[PDB]
Amino acid sequence: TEWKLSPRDIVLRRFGQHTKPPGKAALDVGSMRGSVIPFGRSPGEQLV
Amino acid sequence: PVQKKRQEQMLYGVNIPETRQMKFEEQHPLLAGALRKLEGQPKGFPFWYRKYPTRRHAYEYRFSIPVEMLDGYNDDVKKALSKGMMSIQEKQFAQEAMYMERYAEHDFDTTSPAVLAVKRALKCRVLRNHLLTNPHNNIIKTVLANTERKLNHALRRLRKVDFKKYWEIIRDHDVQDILQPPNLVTYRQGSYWKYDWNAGLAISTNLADVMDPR
Amino acid sequence: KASHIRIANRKRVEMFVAKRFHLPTRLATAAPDIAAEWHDELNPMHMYPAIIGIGHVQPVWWKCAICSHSYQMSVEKRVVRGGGCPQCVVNGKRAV
Amino acid sequence: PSPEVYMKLNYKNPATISRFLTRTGHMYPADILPLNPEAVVKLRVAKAQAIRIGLYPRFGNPFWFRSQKFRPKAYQENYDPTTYSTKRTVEHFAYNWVQ
Amino acid sequence: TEGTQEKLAAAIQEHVQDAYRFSGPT
Amino acid sequence: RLDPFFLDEREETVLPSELPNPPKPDPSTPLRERALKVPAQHRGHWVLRDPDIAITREERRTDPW
Amino acid sequence: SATRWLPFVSSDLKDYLNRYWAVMFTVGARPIETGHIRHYVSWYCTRMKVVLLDHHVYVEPLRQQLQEASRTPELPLLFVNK
Amino acid sequence: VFYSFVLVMKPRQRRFTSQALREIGVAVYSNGGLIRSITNEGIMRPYSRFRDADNTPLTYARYIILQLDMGEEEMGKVDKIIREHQDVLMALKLNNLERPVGIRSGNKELQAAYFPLDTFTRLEEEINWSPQTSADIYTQLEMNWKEFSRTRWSSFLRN
Amino acid sequence: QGHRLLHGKREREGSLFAVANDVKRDERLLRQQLNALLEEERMPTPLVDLPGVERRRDLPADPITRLFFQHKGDHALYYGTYDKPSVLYTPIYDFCHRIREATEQRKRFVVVPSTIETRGCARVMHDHGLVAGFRDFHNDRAFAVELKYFQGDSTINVIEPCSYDGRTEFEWSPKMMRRLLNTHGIHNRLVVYICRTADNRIIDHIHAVKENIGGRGLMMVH
Amino acid sequence: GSRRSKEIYIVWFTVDPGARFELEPRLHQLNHWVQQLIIKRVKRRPHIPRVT
Amino acid sequence: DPDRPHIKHIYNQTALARNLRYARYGYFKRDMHLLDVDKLVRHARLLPTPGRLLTDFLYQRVPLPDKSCAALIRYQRQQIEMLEVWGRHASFQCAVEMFERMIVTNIPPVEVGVETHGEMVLCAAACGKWEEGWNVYANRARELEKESPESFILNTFFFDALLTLCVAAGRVSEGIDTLEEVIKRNLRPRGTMLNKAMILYSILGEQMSKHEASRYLCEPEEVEKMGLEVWSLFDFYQLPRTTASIEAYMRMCCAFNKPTLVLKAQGFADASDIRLSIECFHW
RNA sequence: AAUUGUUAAGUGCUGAUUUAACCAAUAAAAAUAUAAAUAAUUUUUAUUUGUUUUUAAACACCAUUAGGUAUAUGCAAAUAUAAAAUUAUAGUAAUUAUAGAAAUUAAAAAGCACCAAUUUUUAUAAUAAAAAUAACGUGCAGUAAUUAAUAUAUUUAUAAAAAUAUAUUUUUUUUUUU
Ligand SMILES: [Zn+2]
Repeated sequence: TEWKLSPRDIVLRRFGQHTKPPGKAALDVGSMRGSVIPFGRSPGEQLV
Repeated sequence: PVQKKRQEQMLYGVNIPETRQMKFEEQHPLLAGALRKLEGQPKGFPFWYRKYPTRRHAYEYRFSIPVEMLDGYNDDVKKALSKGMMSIQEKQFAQEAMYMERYAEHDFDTTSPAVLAVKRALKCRVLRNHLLTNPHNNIIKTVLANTERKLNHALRRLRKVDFKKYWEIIRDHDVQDILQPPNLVTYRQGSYWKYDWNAGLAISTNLADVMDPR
Repeated sequence: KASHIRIANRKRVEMFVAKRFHLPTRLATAAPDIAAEWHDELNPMHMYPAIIGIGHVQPVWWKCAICSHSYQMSVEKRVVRGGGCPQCVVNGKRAV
Repeated sequence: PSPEVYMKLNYKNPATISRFLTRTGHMYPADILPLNPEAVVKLRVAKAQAIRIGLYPRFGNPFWFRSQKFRPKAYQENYDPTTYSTKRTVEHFAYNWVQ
Repeated sequence: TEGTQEKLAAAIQEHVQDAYRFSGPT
Repeated sequence: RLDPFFLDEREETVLPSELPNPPKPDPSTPLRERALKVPAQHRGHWVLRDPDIAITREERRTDPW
Repeated sequence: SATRWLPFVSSDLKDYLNRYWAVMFTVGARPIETGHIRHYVSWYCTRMKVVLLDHHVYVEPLRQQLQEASRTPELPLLFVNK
Repeated sequence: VFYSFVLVMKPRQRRFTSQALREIGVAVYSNGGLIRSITNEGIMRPYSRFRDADNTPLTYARYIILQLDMGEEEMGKVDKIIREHQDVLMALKLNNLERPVGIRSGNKELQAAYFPLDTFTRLEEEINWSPQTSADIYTQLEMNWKEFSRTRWSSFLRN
Repeated sequence: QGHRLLHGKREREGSLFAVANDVKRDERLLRQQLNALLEEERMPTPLVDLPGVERRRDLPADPITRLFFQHKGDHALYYGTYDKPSVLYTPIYDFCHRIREATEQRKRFVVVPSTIETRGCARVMHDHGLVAGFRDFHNDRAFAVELKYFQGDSTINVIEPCSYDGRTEFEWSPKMMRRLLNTHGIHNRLVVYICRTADNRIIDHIHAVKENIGGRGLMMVH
Repeated sequence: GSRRSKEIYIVWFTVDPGARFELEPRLHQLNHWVQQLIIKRVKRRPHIPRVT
Repeated sequence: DPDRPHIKHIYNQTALARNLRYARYGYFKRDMHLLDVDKLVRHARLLPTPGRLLTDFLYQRVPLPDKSCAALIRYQRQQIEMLEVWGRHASFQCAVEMFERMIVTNIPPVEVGVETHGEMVLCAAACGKWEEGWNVYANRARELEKESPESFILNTFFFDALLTLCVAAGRVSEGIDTLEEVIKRNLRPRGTMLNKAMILYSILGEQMSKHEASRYLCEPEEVEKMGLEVWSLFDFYQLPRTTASIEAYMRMCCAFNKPTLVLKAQGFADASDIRLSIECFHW
């Protein structure tokens, strides 16, 4: 029929095209300040 | 429900069970059932049923009614079921079925990459046409931003798994730069072409049919 | 949301563009002497000077007031550009 | 549901709209008048469509006393539930003077 | 093409205010 | 002179409290001094739109109607 | 939470007894006898479901079934533990 | 029915209302549409007095039911013609005819379980029932009522 | 003649995609019912409710276990009644979390999602006596763990995955396995540490030291 | 009202006293409605009062 | 400048120098007296309805020239282009309402010139309204030209809009008359004007072929004499050949049943530089 | 269950009644779950503030009876929803009754002047040694048995204060209960 899509309006995000960011999915190395051990530091912790 | 709506769009009698009574008919018998029982013109068995296994095969008339079903009715019933009386959803399904006639593998096929790419592109066209007349709809902005990324994914896998249909879709609809890297800094490090390795598409093109691999 | 008003209780327009454009540029309010020459028979019944603006570019029927003559002229040509009866201008040059 | 109520929950039935509204024409609370969930959607559009063309007033209820089943008698001021189980089948065989 | 001189005046005034930021308080 | 519609109704509605022929004052008669010009939609009754029973600004702070 | 809120209604007396602990079926024309049972039940901190038979959609089924459980045609009627 | 309108019109002379309905039908037919039905309901006294273009409260009004099958852009054209008419005081657009009310906003599982041909093929009087309409009237049409109703007045003629 | 390339595990397993436009729709129930429609009662013989293997070479080498399996050609697929449970990061993480939350509530069966490294950890826990049994173990999607209780409290006390955050995995050397066998200066056959070898065999920390191997550590349980 | 608006006392009477017992119980069915009217319509409320 | 930038990659996605949010409409609402509405329609984000754009322009009281009215009706026309075929009437009603607002406002200073009438004719061509574009707007532009010369002169854009309307409406003789009026006005036409003229001659040749298969000028042998000379007008002024020119010429020669001219044009396309445009292989 | 509707709907701004609102657009749709960031650099539904002048009739507010001010629609800018990372605080005295508050009360309410981490100014054919200012938190601001609190924004020198515009919370059981 017709496709009147323009990729300039898609890339430059005309009409306010909003992509929701993921929830705390950054996963960078500089912010981590803890030593990673297998099973964690305290593996089996029981709340009494 | 969002899958049952598309199932009602595609298949003919998925709503009707073996007991021949709908979920809306069993609770509202006076509104769904027929009010008059006329002894007149029984149509009999459809011998033309092989031409229409799915509702994408008959988009000439309303409600996916074939041409053979309207034989003895007058011109007013045929005009009321014509192309001019179709709804927006019926016209968009006719536009979907126009490409489903062209790019499907079999008659009950809806998940081919050439079919899924043109479905995502028609959806992006519908959402852009809604955002043109009503730019203050904030949900349609997010739905368009997600549908354009899904269209990019579908076209980027269609480029690798079937290049001829992808090139035909690119040439026919005047969208040549629909697969472009957004940012130079990410393109400079090969992250735009890492999509082909990370999605499992690096060895997809047959080398004997394109170039000479010697 | 948006609020609306109905011009002559029929024409739903938005309230902001009505106070700027739609209300003061109607035919029956801004040009009452021109709207008095409106033809009531040959014009459609859903078209009347209470809702038709000044710059209606499509030609409508006009019943002349000096002579008994009906003619077709545009509403913007009658008000903005300046229009009259074709029989009156052919009688004006005939007399003087 | 009954076959006659959802077919008549429209703009052209002023009594069926009024039998689910209060005396001033507004809505009852949900604990007093529980309804089918589609019946409220039918009622709220039927009242607005009947008000819009003038088949129903914007304020009031012109069929309210037609809808109340528990009616007090003419010589009583309140309704008493003990009159429901009267079941008077003319056991003393009263003949009217016009008969 | 006619409204570029006032835009240039606004841009040079903005650059002058950015240079005024060297002065600090008052 | 303009705006007759702004102080009047879109469609003439008759309340059940004023039946029949609801008592409407003449619009040529002015209201009281320092009175409130309320539209014909948000009025409780047409007797409250009488010029002697037109509520003023200092009566608005004490009485609702 | 997982389901949208909906008012409970039933044409049978047995569904009211199996759902609530204390059910009372009143009329709007009898406010004194209703409010006395409201004072007694709330004094013992018991959850109670009051069903006003005025403006109900199943008045004639419920007025028949209340005549079978209680032989007197007097409202309100208290129903605790079926 | 595809579209229905309840035209509230000013009680003018017969020629003016006839010309108004004729222009409405001409605007329907010229845009490639079909008139299913048009019925006059007489002059009734509404609960609200509508105002005309010259702000006169009208005590009486004429109601006309108009059932049409038109395309949606052409239906928008005809609706803009009808709503700007000088005699039409008010007109609601019945757009809930193919799908019944309460399916879209009601139960989500009962959304694609309806049949649009059940409601599209019947008239507007069979969707929105009048108070005089009932199911026994519909069952009387198929029961050969002519041979049965000939004895209904055999007891009242002697009294 | 050019043929279309099969891309993904859904096209390579030959999915029908009966639901319109949805590629991620579950398919096992409809395919199981169509495969039950495919079989017929041959008269001069049908299949049993025991699990089946698609090839005769896929029968188990144990003669007692081979009594519980039979050879079905294409009806050996789509076996099972339980589906994939939902509502984490890793199937080992979910497998530890569901057992830990169901041993506190004193339940009899826990429906855990069946992967390759999950049912092997379950088999190792069943060997050491931490699990009383299983239900629907041949299901490749989810299986039920029948828990073990003794005198009121649960047998499984602490069950923790190796990826404690759910993201970072670890590769254990045989030196790590010898550390896990002799931890805190004692000989540890009490706390069971389970790993997965390069040969895709799920092996506890004792048999890993016995043949001097390591692996990717999955979880601990005692 | 009290000095910190912990309780409110609305004082009422009837024209005919014999109708008072017709207006006595129903008016006591409006205490939560009066409390919701105070929560909705009235701002700067020192306490949400008990209606008497 | 968004059309002639002195830097590559105008926008960026950095953390601190991020500037995509500052390119939207509203930051250019600070200076609407100095604003260029052509670049505003082309280069801006989150633009409103062009009726609301005209409301904001007339609300700020800025003296709109013909270029501003042309840009606003060009924005409305692009909205007409992007929509579906069955939803073109309401946007054209928006276009005629914006044109009425541009006529009758008269304070701030707003004048309708030949480019605004050409944009309205292009709007009617996109909607497919022959009786609204030709009879109303083209006649009004011709009346405004013959009423006040030396300030309202029909340029090539207005006649290109008229030829687009004659192509989209199927009217053949009116397009040839407008091209003859272009020629008689001693001004050179555009290449797209000759492409539209060759398309109209192709339509006329196909209609003559259908009329002779079924059984102005009933002599077809002269029509090629009027057709191929349109190809001669490309080498007349300067008029370099483009892709759509080759498409329209091959369509016109296929409508005239002359395959040797098509085989000559497919070699002439490979001569200088013409992309060979797979519909050219269809012809 | 929500958002938007001008060219589509309802519309006196649907929330006065009412846990339920016609129609139109929007619920799912690449590989991979182990894969070592497979993702984007966008928007504002809420609050103020601007944008125009017989160009809101009204309603409300500050000068006291009359002026202006805004307020709702059309656009627009700023701020904000939402945890975590980073730094510091451990204890405060309150609550009312159609007056035995002769009662119950640590479940942490907080860190214009005063106190020298610092900062400001200058030399016109001569080119740095003179002056001033600490950083931060209180600050007598009360009572009438006075006085709901918290958060954001704006205006007034009672500024440690007071006023205006919204939102949220506080009810002690005789109203509601999927
Ligand atoms: Zn004349």
